[PDB]
Parts: sequence; C-alpha cells; structure tokens
Amino acid sequence: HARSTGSYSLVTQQPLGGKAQFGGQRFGEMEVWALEAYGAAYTLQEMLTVKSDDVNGRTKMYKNIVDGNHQMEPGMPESFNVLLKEIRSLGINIELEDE
Amino acid sequence: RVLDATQLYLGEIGYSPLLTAEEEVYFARRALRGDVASRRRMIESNLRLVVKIARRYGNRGLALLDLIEEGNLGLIRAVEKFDPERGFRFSTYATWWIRQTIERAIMNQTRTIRLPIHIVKELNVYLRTARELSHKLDHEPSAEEIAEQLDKPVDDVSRMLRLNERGTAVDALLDILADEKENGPEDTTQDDDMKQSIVKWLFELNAKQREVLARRFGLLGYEAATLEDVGREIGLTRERVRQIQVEGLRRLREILQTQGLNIEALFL
Amino acid sequence: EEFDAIKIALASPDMIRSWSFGEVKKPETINYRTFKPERDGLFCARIFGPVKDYECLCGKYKRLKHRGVICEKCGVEVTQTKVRRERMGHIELASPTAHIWFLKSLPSRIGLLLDMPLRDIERVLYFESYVVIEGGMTNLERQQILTEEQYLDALEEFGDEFDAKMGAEAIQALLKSMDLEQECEQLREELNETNSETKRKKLTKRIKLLEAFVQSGNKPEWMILTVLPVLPPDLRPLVPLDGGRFATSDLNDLYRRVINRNNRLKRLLDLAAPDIIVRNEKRMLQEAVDALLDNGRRGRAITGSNKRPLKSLADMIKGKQGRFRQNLLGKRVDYSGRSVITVGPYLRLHQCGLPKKMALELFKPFIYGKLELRGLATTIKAAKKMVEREEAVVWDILDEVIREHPVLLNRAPTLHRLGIQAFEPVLIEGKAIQLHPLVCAAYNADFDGDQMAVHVPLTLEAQLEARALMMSTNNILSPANGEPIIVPSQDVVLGLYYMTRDCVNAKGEGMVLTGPKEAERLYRSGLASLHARVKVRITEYEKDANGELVAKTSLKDTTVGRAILWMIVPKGLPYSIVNQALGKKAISKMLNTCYRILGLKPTVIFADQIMYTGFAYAARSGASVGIDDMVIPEKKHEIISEAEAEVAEIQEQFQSGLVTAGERYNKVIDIWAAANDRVSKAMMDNLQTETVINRDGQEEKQVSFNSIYMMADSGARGSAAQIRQLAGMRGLMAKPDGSIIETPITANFREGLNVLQYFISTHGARKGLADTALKTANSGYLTRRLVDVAQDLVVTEDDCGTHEGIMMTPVIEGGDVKEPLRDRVLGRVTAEDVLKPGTADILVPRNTLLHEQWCDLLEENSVDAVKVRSVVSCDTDFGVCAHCYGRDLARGHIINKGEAIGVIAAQSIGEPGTQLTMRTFHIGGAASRAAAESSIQVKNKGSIKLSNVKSVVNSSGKLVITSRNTELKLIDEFGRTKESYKVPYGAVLAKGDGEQVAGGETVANWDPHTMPVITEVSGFVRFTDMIDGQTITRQTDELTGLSSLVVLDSAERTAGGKDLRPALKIVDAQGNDVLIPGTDMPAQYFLPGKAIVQLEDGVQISSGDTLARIPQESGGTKDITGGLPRVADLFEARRPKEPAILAEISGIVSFGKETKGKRRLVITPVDGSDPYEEMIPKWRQLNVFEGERVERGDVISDGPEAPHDILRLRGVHAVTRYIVNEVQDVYRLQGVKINDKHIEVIVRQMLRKATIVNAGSSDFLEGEQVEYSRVKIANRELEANGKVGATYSRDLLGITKASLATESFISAASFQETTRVLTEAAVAGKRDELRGLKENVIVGRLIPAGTGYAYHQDRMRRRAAG
Amino acid sequence: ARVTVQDAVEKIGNRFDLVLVAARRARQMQVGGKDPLVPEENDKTTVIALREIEEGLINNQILDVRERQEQQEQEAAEL
Amino acid sequence: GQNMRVAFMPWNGYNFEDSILVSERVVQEDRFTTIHIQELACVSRDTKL
Amino acid sequence: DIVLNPLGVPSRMNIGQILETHLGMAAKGIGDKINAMLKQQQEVAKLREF
Amino acid sequence: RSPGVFFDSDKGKTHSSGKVLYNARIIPYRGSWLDFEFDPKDNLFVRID
DNA sequence: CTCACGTATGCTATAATGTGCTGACGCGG
DNA sequence: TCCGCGTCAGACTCGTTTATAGCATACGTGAG
RNA sequence: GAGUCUG
Ligand SMILES: [Mg+2]
Ligand SMILES: [Mg+2]
Ligand SMILES: [Zn+2]
Repeated sequence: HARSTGSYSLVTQQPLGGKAQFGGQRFGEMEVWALEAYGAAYTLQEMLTVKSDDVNGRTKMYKNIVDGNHQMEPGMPESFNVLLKEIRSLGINIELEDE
Repeated sequence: RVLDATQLYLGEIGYSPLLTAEEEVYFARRALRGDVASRRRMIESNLRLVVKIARRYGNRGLALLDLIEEGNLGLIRAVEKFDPERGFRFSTYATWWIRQTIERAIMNQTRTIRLPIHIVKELNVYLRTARELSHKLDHEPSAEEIAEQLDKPVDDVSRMLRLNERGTAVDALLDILADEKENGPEDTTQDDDMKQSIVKWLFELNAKQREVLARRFGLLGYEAATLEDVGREIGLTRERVRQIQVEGLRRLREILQTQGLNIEALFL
Repeated sequence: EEFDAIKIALASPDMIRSWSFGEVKKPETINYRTFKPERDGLFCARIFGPVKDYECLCGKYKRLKHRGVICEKCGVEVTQTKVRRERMGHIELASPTAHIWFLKSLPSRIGLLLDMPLRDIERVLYFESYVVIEGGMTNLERQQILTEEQYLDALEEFGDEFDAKMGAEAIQALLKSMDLEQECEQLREELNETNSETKRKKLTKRIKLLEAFVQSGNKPEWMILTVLPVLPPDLRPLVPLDGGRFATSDLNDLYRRVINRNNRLKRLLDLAAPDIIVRNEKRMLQEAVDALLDNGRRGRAITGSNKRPLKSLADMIKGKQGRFRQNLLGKRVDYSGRSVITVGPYLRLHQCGLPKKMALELFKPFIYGKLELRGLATTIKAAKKMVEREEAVVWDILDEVIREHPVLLNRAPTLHRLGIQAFEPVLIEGKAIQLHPLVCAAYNADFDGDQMAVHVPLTLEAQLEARALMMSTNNILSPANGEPIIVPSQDVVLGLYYMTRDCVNAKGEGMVLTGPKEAERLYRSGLASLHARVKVRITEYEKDANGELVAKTSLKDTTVGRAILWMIVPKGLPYSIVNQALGKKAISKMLNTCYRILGLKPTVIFADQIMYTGFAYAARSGASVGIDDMVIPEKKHEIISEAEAEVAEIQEQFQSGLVTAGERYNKVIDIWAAANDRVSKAMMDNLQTETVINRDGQEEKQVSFNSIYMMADSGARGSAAQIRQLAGMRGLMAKPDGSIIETPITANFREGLNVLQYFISTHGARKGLADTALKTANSGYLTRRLVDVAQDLVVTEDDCGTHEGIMMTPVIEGGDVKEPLRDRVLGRVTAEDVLKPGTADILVPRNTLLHEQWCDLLEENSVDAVKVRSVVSCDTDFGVCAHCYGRDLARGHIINKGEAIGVIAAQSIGEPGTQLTMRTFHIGGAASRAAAESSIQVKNKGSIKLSNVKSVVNSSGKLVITSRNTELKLIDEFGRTKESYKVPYGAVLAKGDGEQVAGGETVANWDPHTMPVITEVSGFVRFTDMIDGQTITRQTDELTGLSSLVVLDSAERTAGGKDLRPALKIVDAQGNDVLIPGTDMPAQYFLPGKAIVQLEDGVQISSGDTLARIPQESGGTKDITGGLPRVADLFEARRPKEPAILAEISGIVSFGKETKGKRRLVITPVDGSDPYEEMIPKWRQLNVFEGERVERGDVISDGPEAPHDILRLRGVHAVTRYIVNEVQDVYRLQGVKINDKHIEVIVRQMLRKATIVNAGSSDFLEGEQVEYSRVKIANRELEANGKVGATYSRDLLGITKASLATESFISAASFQETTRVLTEAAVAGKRDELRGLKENVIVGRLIPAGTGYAYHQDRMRRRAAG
Repeated sequence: ARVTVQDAVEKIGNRFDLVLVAARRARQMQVGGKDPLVPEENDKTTVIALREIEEGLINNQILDVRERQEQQEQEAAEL
Repeated sequence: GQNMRVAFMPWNGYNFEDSILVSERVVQEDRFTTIHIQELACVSRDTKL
Repeated sequence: DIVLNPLGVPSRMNIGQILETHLGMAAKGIGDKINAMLKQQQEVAKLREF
Repeated sequence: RSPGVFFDSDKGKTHSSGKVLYNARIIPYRGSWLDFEFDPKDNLFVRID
C-alpha cells in the first residue's frame, strides 16, 4: 500500500489509517524520537504539520511541489485547535500569549 | 455512606405521610381554593405513586430519576385539575397524568433528532399489529402484511418503520469516516489551476468577448448574471450578448483542442 | 498569531460568556425532516454558524459575494462553515454547579482551600446536610455541618443572625466570603509559634496555595460553575452514514442530559415547587454536569447505548488515546506507504528496492510538476489522467524524479534512531521492498514477512537532513556504543569463512605465487583449493609519521583464499587482518578498523565488496545439514549410567536421614549439571577435531570440517548450547515457576524425545513465548519514562571550562577484566592534566579528546585511574558542553553542538532491554545457568591482599572470615592490582594477609549453598527466646533421636512470639556471658527465617565454628526479566527495605540512649557543637564501634545503600557512579554494551532540582524546591553583588517525578496524570514558554535541537530586540 | 557527494550547519535560477550544493558576502 | 500444500534470513497458484431527494 | 525446486524438517523406481515383488 | 471454574508479616458467591458476594 | 392574503402510593 | 481505601435491541 | 467496543 494525499479525518484532520481507507502510515512517538536523536528537525516538522493536520500548509505545500519549490511554509496543527476547544469546554481558560 | 442521588430521594419520599380518602377530599377542596400547604402535602404524599409507574417505565428512554422527575410534573398538573366533587378517587385520575407526561417526555428527549408524537402514535399501532401477526404467522411481519391489516398505504408503513431505526455512536467509527465537506489538497489545487488559467484565458480572447463572457458567469464580475441581465453593464443587448457569449466559447474550444484537452478533458 | 507562550487559568463565569455566541436553550439537534439545525438547539446555526459556506439557513443569501451578512429572517451569518468548528456557546445554569476536577481530583483545591474535608463538602453538595457560612454569634462558627434536625434547633433559638445553607450555593458563598490575604497571615502566625514536623508541610502547602491563588488572579468562587460552556458542533458532529442512519458524538447525549435537567429546574422554580423536589433536580443537574465534564470520577459513570460509559470531555484529552498521545505527539502522515521486505543483496549499502507502483503514488506531485515543465501535460488533471493510464513516458519522468531523492525506511518497533534510515531508492518491478542485508541488524529485520514504512522527505531541507544525517552509509556506528552496527552475517560470513579457512595440503600445497592474482587464477583454473597452504607475495601499505602511505612488500605463509580476499581489502590495512580464518566477529573488527583508518567512502565500498564476495563464494561452496552431522559421543551411556546410579544412591539416602527437599534438589541438580557438561565436552572433543587426515605421508590431527561444527565454530548460527541438545544430552529442563525438574532429559533430538520429555519441554517453551507478549511492555514503558526525563538535554556550549570530573578505573568485575579502562575512557574529555606515574612531566592536557592513539599510550604506561570530564559535573545551565560529553559514539568524533543527547541516551538504555525481552526468550528452551563459584583458585602467582576484612582464627589453624564486604586482590611485583575475588562470609582462607601463592593454588574454600552463622567467641551455646512452636520448630528422629531446630520467621510465627528475637547466645562454663574480644558487647547471634540449627543447647563450641545454616535457595533465571526491575528501581531512586546509614557530619562519636535494643547513635562533632542523634533498629548491626573521627558519609550500616543517602553525604560523583555500576551490572550480565555517558545523562536529569535553606535577594525562604541551574544563576549575581547568601542542597528525583517536576505543563500533561497536571497549572495560572522538545513537537514547530538549534538561537536573540 | 557527504562535513564541520548552508544554496538554484559553479552533470540541487561545499566554493560566510553585494547593487539601482 | 525438491545450501544471499529461492518451474507447473473469489455489492438506496 | 538456507535450522532446533527431507527423497526414490518400471511396462510379477 | 467449593490461600502477598491467610470460596452455577476468610489475627470472616 | 400543514398542549376518573447486574489484576505513593 | 501508571504499527468482522392510548383545540410558519 | 491474526 502507498499514499501521497487522500481524504482526511473528521475532527483531528489527520489522514485516515489502514489500506481500506487509503490511509497514511502512523508516525508514532517512537518514530518521532528517532528524528529527535538525529538532527532531523525539518523532517519532523513536515511529519507533524503539512503531512498531517496543518490544513492550509498541506494544500500550499502540494502546490509548491507541483510548482517545484520544495518549500514548507508551516502552520498550526488542527488537532491542537481542537485540544484548546476541549479544554475551554472544561471551563479552563487556555489562551495563546502573543510575542 | 448514602451518596446516591436516587437512594437519597427515595429515602426522603418514604419519610412522607400517606393520604386517606376523607383526607384527600379535605386537602383537595383547600388545594383548589389555593392553599399552599394543601398543594405541598397532596404532591409529597402522592410521590410514591409516581415512583411505582416510573419504576416500570425504565429501560426505554431516560433514567429512573429522569422518569420520576417528569412523572412528578404530571402529579402537579393532576393536583391542579383534580375534581374532589366527583366521588371517584385521586390515584385513578393521577395515574393518567403521570403516564401521559412520562410517555410524552420519553418520545421527545430519548431520540437526538426531535420526532413528532403524531408519527410515534402511528408507529405504536403498526408495532402492536406486528405483535398479533407474529403470534399467528410463525414468521415476522412484512411491511405489506402490516399495511394490509391496517388498510393503509404500503409507502406510509415503510416511511414509519424507516424512522424506527435508531442512531449509532461515532465513538472508533470516527476514524473510518472522513470529511466529505472538506476537499483534498489535490482537488483544491486543481481549482487553483483552473481559476488562474481563466485570468490568463480572459487576456487571450478579444477585449469585448472576455468582458461579456466573464461578467455573465460571475468569473471576473461580482454577480452571476444571465443573457438578458448582461444588459445592465454596457452591452444593453439580448441578441448581440448571446452571439458574443457563444463567439467567446467557440474560440476558446479551439484553444482547448490545440493545448491538448477538448476530448481529453471531456471524460473529466 | 505567532505567539510566545501559553497560559492556563480558571475560567470566570464572565470569561465563559465571552467565548459564547449564544445560550443554547433547547436539546433539539436537527429537524427529522429537513435535517437542518433546530432554533436555539445544540446545532443551532444562529449560534455556531452556517452549515454550508457563505449561505444562511433559510437560503436567502448565497455565494461568496455575501460576506458576514447576518440574515435578518433566520438569523444566520453568511461566512464559511469552518466557523462551526471554532464558535462556542453557553448554558445558563439555574443552580450553581461544582466543577468535579477541582473537587474530586486529589489532593483537591476546594477542600484544601476551605481546610474542609471532602466528606463534609459532599454532604453539603448532595443536599444531605447544611453548612454554616457565617455566624457573628460564635455559637456556631464557620464550616460546621448541621443535619436536617440540627438546622431546626438553632433556627428557632438564634436564626437570622446566623447564615447556614445547603448545596453548591453554600460552597460558592463560603468561597466568596473567604479572604485569601487574611488567612495567609493567620497561617504564618501559627507556623511561627508551634511548627509540628508533619503539619508544617500541610500548612506550608496551603500557604503556597493561597499565595499562588492571589498571584494567579484566580478567584475561588469560579471553582463553582454558573455558566457552562458548549463545545462547537463540528467537534461533536452529527453526520449521516451512507445507510441513511445518523451517527453522533456522546458529548451530544451528555449536553442534552444537562440542558433537559437545567430547563426542568427553571420550570420547577417558576412553579414554586416544594423543596424536596427542587433538591432532587439540583442533585440531578450536578450529576449531569459532572458526567459531561468527567464521567466515572463522580462514582458510577452514565452508560449509554451498549452499556459502555459515554465518552466525556475529559476522556477525549486524558487517556493515552486522549488527544495528546494519539493525535499530537505522533500522527498519521502523507506520502507514507508500506509493504513486505525482502533481500536486495545486489544493492549497495546506500540503496533500497522500491516497487514501481508504490513510488509512482508517493511522488505524485513531483511527477505532476516535471510533466508541466516539459509541457507534456497541459494541466494537473491531464497529468493525473496520464498517470492513471500509466503511460510509458510517465515511467521515464518518474525515474528522473527519484534520482538522488532519499526515502526514509522505518520498522516497528522504533527502539533506537537507526530504526529510521534514509536510502536512495532503486525503482523495481514487483510489490516487495528490497532491503540491504548489512542494515538488517539495525532494523532487527528478518525477511519472514516483516514490513516497512516508507516516507518521502518533501522539502530541500528534509532531503538534505536525510542524505547527511539519516543516510544508511552515515549511520554506521551504534550511538549506544562505539562498535559498528553494519556487519556481514549468514552467507556473507559463511562464504568468507570458507575462503579464509585452511585445510591440510589439498590441491597445490606449498606453491609460490606472484600476488593474489596468480592465486585467483590458480583457484579458478582448478589447480588449487581455497585451503591450499601456499606462500604468496602481498604488498601492504602502512601509514608513516606523516599522511603519506609507506610502501612495504614481504612473503608470509598463508592460503589461496586469504590472498584473494586481500584483493577486496583497501590499501592502508595490514595483511594480518585477512590472514586469520574470518568469522563474523573478525569481519566486524575489520570494518571498524577500516572506518577509523581510511574513512567513510572506503568502508562503504569495502562493505559492499565483502557482501558480494561473501555470497559469491557461499554458493561456490555448497554446505548443507544432514543427519550424520550431529555425532553423539561413544561414551554417553557410561557417563549417564554412572550419574544415574549416583542420583539413585542419594534418593535411597533420602529416606534414611541426611536430606531436606532443598538439599537433595541441589545435590541432584549438581550431579546432572556436571554430567551434562561432561557429555557436551565429550561430544565437542569428538566433533571439533577427531579429524584423522593423512598429511603428505603419515597421519595428523586437525580441526573437523563437520558441517554443524563449522556452523557453530564460525558463529554463523547455532551455539555449542544448541548442539548439546542435538548430538549430546538435552539436559535439565526448568518449569514455568523457574524451579528445575529433578529428572533431566537423557536423550537428544538425534536419538529422539518421548511424549513425557516433550510435554515437560512445553512448560519452559510457552513461558518463554508468553514472556515475549507480556514482558515487552514494562521494557517499553521504561524507554518512555527515560525519554520524557531526558528530552530537554541538548549540547548547548562547546566548553564550560570545568576542571571537575569522575575518576574512572578499569572495571575488573569477577576474575577477568571484561571491560578495561581503555574501553571505559575511550573517547572521553580529559581534565585535571593526568600524566604518567613519574610526576615531573605532563603527559596529557586538560582539554583534549581521548582518541585511540592516546589510549594506546595510556596502556604502555599502565595508568589505572583517570579523572575525566563528565556530563554530571558540567556547569552549563540548560544543557551540557561538547567537552563534558566527549565523542558522539555514532560519529567517531567530538559531539556537534545542538545534538539531542538526552533522547539518544534514553533510547540507547531502553533498546537493549526491549530487544533482549523478545530475543533471549523465543530463542531459548531450557535454562543453562551455572553455579560453580564456591572456591577461589588464583590464576597468576602473587601475594594475597585482603581489603575490608575481619576474620577469626578457628581450631583448624585456618582463617575463617566473618566480614560481609571482603575483597581479595592479586598484587604482582611492581605493586599493581590485576585480579580481584569477592570472598564471602563464612569462608575458609588457605593463607592469611600478604602471603605468597603460586599459579593455580586454591586460596579460599566456601560452601555456596548455606551462608553459615560463624561465632567469634568460644564457650557454651545458650538458647535465648527460642520457645518451640512460638519461634522455632522441633523435628525428631528414630532409635536414639536426633532433633533439629528450624527458626520459623514472623511469616509462620504465632502472635505470641512476634516480639521475641530468637538468638544463639554464647555463655561460658559458669554460665556467664562471654564478651566479644575488647568490647562491652556480649556474644549473641540473631537467627533469621528458617535458620536450621543441628546441635542442641549446651554444646561446648570452639571459636570460628558454624552455628546455624540459612538455606540460600537461588532459583532465579539469568534473564532480563529479573534484571530490568532492578534497573527500573535504580533509575527511580527507590530506597530498599534495608538502606545503609552514613555519618552526616565529621566528628567524634559516643553512644547515648537505647530503646530495648534500638541504638540511638549520638554524633557530637569536634568543631560543630550541635549534636546529631539517630534512632536505629536493634537488629541492624554497626560497622563502626565507638569513638572514631569519621568524616561526612562514612558507612555505618550494612545491606544496600540508598542513592539518596549517597548523594546527600558523599555527593554527585559518588551517587552517579553507584547508579552507573549497579545498572551496568545487570546489562553486563546479559552481554549488553552501553556507554556510561548515557546513564550519566539520565542521572544528571535525576539530579535536576535542589531544596534551599535561608533567603537570598529572591523569594527562597525555608525549603522551596527550585532547579539547580536557576539557583546557581542567582548565586553568581548574588556573589558579585552580595545580598543574603543562600545554602542549597541537591535533591534526587527518580525519573517519573523528575519528569513531572519540569517547569513545562505541556510536557507534564502529555506524559501522564493529565487531569491533575491541568488543575494544578490552571490554579497557579502557569505560563508555558515552550523551551523543551516535546512542547515544540506538540505545537508543531521547529525542535530546539539539531537543525532547529540554529533557527531557535536566532529567535532567542530576536527577543533582545525586535 | 553522490554516495556520502563526509567530505562536505569536513569542510564546514557542524552537520546541522552543513544542511542549512546546502539548503540555502539549493534554494538559490531552485528559485533564483542561480547558475551552478560545477557542471550540473544531471545532478539535483541537493547534490550540487554538496559538491560546491566539498570543493569549498560555497559557505555561510561567502553566501552572506555575496547577498550583501547583490543587495547593495539593487539599492544602487533604486537610488 | 505441495511437496518439492529442496536443497539446503546458501545462494548469493537470495536465502539470507529465511528468504526463499524458488525455481521458475514451480510457477510454470502452476503449483502454489491459488484461486480467490471476491464479493462486491452495489446498493440502490432511497434518499430524501 | 527450492533452495533453503542451512543456517535457519540449527538455531531453530526444528530438526524435523531435515528428517522429512531425507525421508521425502527416499519416498520419491521409490516413486522414481516405480515410474521407471511403469515406463518400461515390465511384469506385474516384478512390480509386485519390488 | 466448575461450581463447588475451593480452598485457597494468599501465599504471603498481604502483610509483610508474611502470614498465609486461608480462605474458602463457595461457587454456585447461579447465585451470590459465599466467601470465608482468615484475618492476620486468626478471626474468621464472611464476605457475601 | 388565506388555508392547509406541521407541531403542541389538552383532557379522560374502579383502585393502584417503597427502589434495586456481574463480580477476581498488580505495584506504588 | 483511593488512584496513577501498563511497547509500536498492521488485517478483518460485528455492533448500535426495545418500548408506548385517541381525539379536540392551540400555536406558528410556509406556500400559493 | 468483541474478535482471529503478522512481526
Ligand atoms: Mg520476524
Ligand atoms: Mg533463533
Ligand atoms: Zn436566511
């Protein structure tokens, strides 16, 4: 099984799992740590952002790769925006403090 | 260590006075005249009755406590519209009210999507009929067999049994399901290519042809107008607009035959 | 948007209102017919937004033209549908509702704040009982509970002027009325007057809470909810399945519960209902909200449809499955694929076979891109249809894209970093991934169906990080050790072995060749065997003093297969490398040597060549396995019948009376264990040689070329242990308990196993297989705890300029030095300039890397001890210096600044455990454990050196030792330590201190089974407290009657004997107590659990005699199963059940008080006048005697040392070295090589925090716990400026707590205990500035390490300006 | 190089900085269309930057110096 | 299954870790050729439209 | 037909497969003798003997 | 587990005292379980269900 | 501008008035 | 007594069974 | 959610 781009999950916006759902391979904690041990910071961010949740990022980077730019332009992973909403639903004020 | 909301409440109800016939009449006359204590005592004394009906009304929609509270609302309406002048007992009249309010609540709250009682009542008759059919027909009721027995439309019976199907929990099933309202990057990228090509296509055809064609479909303009509505801009014509719209499209059809689409992008 | 930090704080009712875009009044979801959102329902479009993009509900406004146009008719904003994922609502609660998280979550904030027990609060909340909020009349004070009837009494008598209420209104009032300031001062006043030890903690904790509450600006009333927020619809979606049915989140069921009960409460309030009913509704409302927030915490969770509890808000965040672990610290990924792996022996080391169809799909955008630049595709949809049609031109384009583009291969489980590697792909027809053999080791890849993930690095940056950092070729050495991972195996080994190994004469013995080319010509011509012992002329190239290679040529006896291998061997290497018969062990050394001399590209080429030649000659040989291979010894049946009549004689002696079950078990196991070794050694002599080959004339002996023997000797597959079971005797099998079956299997596989032997086998087998499934998870949980603790640790500085460091000495554990000083200090920064013996000329500087060249010099001079710079002693704040660390073991040079060291450390500790779990378990059947260690024989002549020893001379003439810690050493002439030998207690020494012994002399004998209790004094033996049935037991014999006494411990003992310690007391002939030479102690030896005394009371003993024998049953397996819990216990800094005691201050000590037997050791120092007085157990016996001038941290007690007490008294290097050695003991027992520096990283992370005494210029005061780096920073500015000086004391934290003590709550939450972490952060108003790695990975940003360290340090300087 | 990047690490030193510098140069050729100093030889922008670093033509300092130069020439043209 | 002429011996790494080297003759003789029958359904439903 | 790796036997300690292989060849040995006698027709008496 | 009686014992476990606490468990096919057990102080206890 | 359609709140009267599945994990703080 | 922890991907299947009165006026929006 | 599985 192989996948470049496909459908994406409902809440988390991450790609689905399994070959029947045309799914992306799970990049697990273990696999992340490996990139952490190495240097590989761009490979990791890619895997976190334009390859998974980052909605704007993934489309923008697709366009760049057909345009042959091979530039990332990262964003904010959508699972996080949900996390925030789920913690505010608990009645905890969790704000982003700006620069 | 009594912590449970239910056991606490049932402890409190047991702690009440039980009413007699003459007592019910005395309190009921004072109650309708508008006594505070009389209303309180009649309600509190008859809470036990709510519980007996609510206890046999569980495992159908809401919880016992939820079924007892809604049942209590029926008790209040019962005390308000009780007639002590009629020799007939209160328990008999109250039972109607308690069952009515519990049933009504169970028909509304239980389903996530608000369902009308009109359809629910119809459904009841269809299901009771199915039961009698099942006892004699060793098999189960068909839609047509139920419809035959009630002398009603097959389509109407099917619509009703179609609303019987309950909802399923996503929590998992969530991960199998994928966003259908959100298009994929590949699809969104394809729309970007088309929208960008149009701008370049507008400055490739004639100046009056790409003006009239674009502002009609709402490509360059703000509002998607029709052949007759293109007259508002500067065209102010009906025949000349229709000849020029199609003249723009005919020259563009040859631009797609030469670039390498036409029948190639016809499948799409 | 781009932000600095994140803060968390309690939500105000009004704050909650801010986020809300309306109050959802109704439970209505959607209309059954028009499946659109209902009025002011849960999916209301008027509140959360439009269902369709830029379209109102009633449909009046459409298209992107209408922007923010709120439709007047339906009341729906024309914006994108996206908004319905972001907009929140709210619910107006009739009754105030307590927030379960602040109530139930321990310790609890509402309870701790009110100083009111939880029970009291709950009685109030469920409306069982009233609570007093305030009474001016002290009659009833504050927070005093009144029952229904208690409320009636005061209400008539006082009433009115006293306020007492019920439910959450009461608690909210109580919280509103409480003044944080005033209570802070009152509690400070209490601590000043009478600070009781344990309640000082609790008072200080409520003080910290009150202070932190006021600093956070959180209000206690807000713990009670008046407004209840509503989650946006799309985050609790109602979607139609294909079947026409709908599917929804359980949050919808919980919100509908809450709304129904809340609205019913509004109704019953409008109707003025009697209060019993109001109360029930308020209980039900609190139940519904508590279910909605956190279901299952408030008791029985609300079961929905199946019976399963509804998933609540907190359940979506909390669990491993929450959102942290599942959707945030790891994710599903685009441009990712998998398939089965298979060999690619043809590949070079930097390549991998990637299926055509798989690669077509992964590089889809890259194809689209080139297709449009060539003008072959007019647009993207036409390019997609050309790929769909899989046109011939598309393959050519795809070949062009993949060129020089690296792909990541990953295998589960990813234990260490080499579980991901980058390769350049090679397009292949067929559906399987082709993996290079030499990297199979790092992946632990075996091709019996394993699969791999493929991932495509998209950006130029990611491509470069893959090619430079993650490439196969570039990750040759293990980062856990200095040994390489890429090493030829199987055929690659068998073939090179076949080539190098020599045979007698064969074809063309003793010929002469002109170089390896005449040799290869001869072999391939068929005039020479590869084992033709002939001399060839090979030209070696040795490196001189300068870079130049010096030419050298000479003749040397060898074979015809080794000369031909020389052709593969790169110039620079000696010919002696190929001149031995090569195995896997020798080839690994060969590739490491080549890497360190020649460098990376040469070793890469050389590795490929070795693989190619390996299989090339592997197929040329053609070795197989027959039934004649395993040759069982002629003398098996003799050895067995001998062993068998012997065990029979001991079973007959069992009914007689010299034997317990334990004694005979040991004796039978010993007999069979020695028989098995004998039969095995018979088989291996008979098989290993027993080659009669006639040399050129007469007969000779040489090594056997029997197939199985070659397989074993080469190290290709089976070991001698497996071949014992094939050809020798199968041996003693061990039950799933670990206890060994008394009847061994006499037969082998060749002979045939029966149903009984096979059935007995099964036990061990299945326990092994169950072990792999079940045990794998504690290993992995340890990796994860380690990783979390040492995530932040990054190389920050190049040189801190520190002199400080740990003294490393050769690790000579047992008899032979498994790992010397060179291996232990190999690649380590040297500090405090350490020269040679003669102190008159510096040999090594104080800022240099310990390279193999330096290391070789160290060995000529025989330097034993070297202070080296370590991670633990590094001064760098918020990371560690390249010099303190030393070499990146994976690179073979000094570590690069920015490398994430902690992660590598945790992974490298974690991996072996997790791998040795699955590995040794499926692979072994029986338990080949040895236990011959019962008598020291010395290997080399020398003089006996006994350090730490106190022994008594027995009537034999012999030195019987009675010390616990005893270290016999073997000194030579010059006076160096070379052999060590742990003498036990109860030992007979042959010779006493400093006496000469020759090679192969026995110097001490002791029994391994039984640790005897050996008496110092001579006299008569008295039975103290040894009441039969109470404390001991009596067991009698026949004819005359020998009774034997067994000391029942408190386990079997009656209530009556519990307080009695049973002990054999030494009295003299008079029946007075005999003293222990020179002290006031009377002789008395306290007998432990099951101390089996033979000789009954009143027997004249001589000194040095065995009184009592304590059964020392050692029925434990020699696996990681038993080792890993020891490792986890050290890392988590657990005090044992019997930790040793050490002096706190230097100075002179005498004894004071005693509690019956319990010692109250009084230290009264010389200069420091204050005493230090300790309570000590009675039975714990002291090493020190009385008045000695002992320094800080002198060992007083026996048994195991607590790492806490080591750190606290001796210090950092002491405790670090204790952990390193005690952990390494376990891993070394399993043959696992991990560098100390990794363990040292994690210990540094353990010693992160420190407690403070006194104040400085900041807010320290008594006993705040602050991180060490931050207090050092304060101390640096303080010492320059002055102000109040602050005494500090470093604290040890074991892993789990250390990770939770990190000053990032995003890391704390993601680890564990998320509910508790977020309540404590919310209450403190804590602000996470996102400094660590986990924090950055969560927000999906650049890691502060590796590639990101450049960018990250640029942002930190952008903080200074702009 | 083609096979292994050891030589290019030996020029700059820090593997991490090697990657940044090769990235920056590859981006120039990818976007700006900067001409390669070594013959392309059908090599991707990733490998060409590593060749240029190996031979010691490309470097963080050198790239910065030429950035200033082109940027001051553009300032000159604007004024 | 099917019995086969098997030889125990290395090949050029084509039997590395349990990897199996098979003759073309096995494929020709259609031995270990296997038959699989997949079931696909198409459902005509009734919708609100 | 198939070439399997010798090194996946002595570690695995499934010696059954080797005995199966020796006997399998012996079984097929006798099948090859019967095949040879059937190709040359020969006697029912002789086949019966063997 | 077949219904009937079973006599079992925590082999240590509870109380570092290391006392073997004996227990009986009566298991029916249908009904509440009847437990008897010892306490460290040798008092016989009953746990119904 | 008017009626039909969808949805809801109403009232009826023998007396009846007190509840209620799966159980057993193991180590630490 | 209570509550905080327990390896990493992959394959497939099943599942969301059951219950309740009848007819009059009132409340409210939509369609022609 | 309960399965039968491959490392
Ligand atoms: Mg495997
Ligand atoms: Mg094995
Ligand atoms: Zn509208």
